[PDB]
Amino acid sequence: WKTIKGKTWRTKQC
Amino acid sequence: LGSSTNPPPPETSNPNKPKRQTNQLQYLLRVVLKTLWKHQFAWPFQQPVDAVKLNLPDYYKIIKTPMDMGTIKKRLENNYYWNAQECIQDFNTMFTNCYIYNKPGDDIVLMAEALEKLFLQKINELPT
Amino acid sequence: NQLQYLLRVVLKTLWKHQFAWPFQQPVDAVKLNLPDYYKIIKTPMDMGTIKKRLENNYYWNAQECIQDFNTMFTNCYIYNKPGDDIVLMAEALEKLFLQKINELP
Repeated sequence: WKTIKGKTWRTKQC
Repeated sequence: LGSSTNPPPPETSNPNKPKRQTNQLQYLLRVVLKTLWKHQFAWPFQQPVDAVKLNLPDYYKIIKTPMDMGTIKKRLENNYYWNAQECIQDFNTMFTNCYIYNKPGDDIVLMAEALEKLFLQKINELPT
Repeated sequence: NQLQYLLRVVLKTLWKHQFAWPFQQPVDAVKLNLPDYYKIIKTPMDMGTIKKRLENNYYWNAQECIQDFNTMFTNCYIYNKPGDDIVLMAEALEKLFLQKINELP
């Protein structure tokens, strides 16, 4: 999971 | 509810865009892209990101200008670019997309960084 | 005329960019857990503030507005190290910015 400036999404790692 | 889908792939030709085949663009296809395509880490980048198979509903919610080596490969074979800078920008878009969407240290980022360092080695010998 | 173009075309184009969301409002360093941000960034700037300034007759000329845009980009490049994800997003936004202002009337 990655978070950039109050926005989160699932990465390819998860 | 339903199955999330992949968007259409980027274009590989355009009748309105001027075509050209310079010696640098030849070098980009037969040397630069050839080296990256055969690298062990190339398989996640040879085709557009398959967000459906990867269970990534957010990928094309974040990335709106995707790019892959398979799109780059077809663009070079079709003389899609006018110069090498346009093709190099497609490479950087592919790398930057991976770096923005995934975290540093992720496997996909480690693989992209390896391909990029090789990419930079080959374009440093871009011919006249 | 040029201030109209920055508010109607340049900002509108950048605001709809895929990587625009971190730059559409002032950096809330407390909500974002960036405690050193305003120790390092002396002049924060964002496209939301530039929008308010373009709408409320704040700028002397178009060059002052362009300075605020460059300040927003420079802040990101100062706080985050090169190659960071947010830096790459700022560079994509900046490249589109330079293209849209190169055709200023």
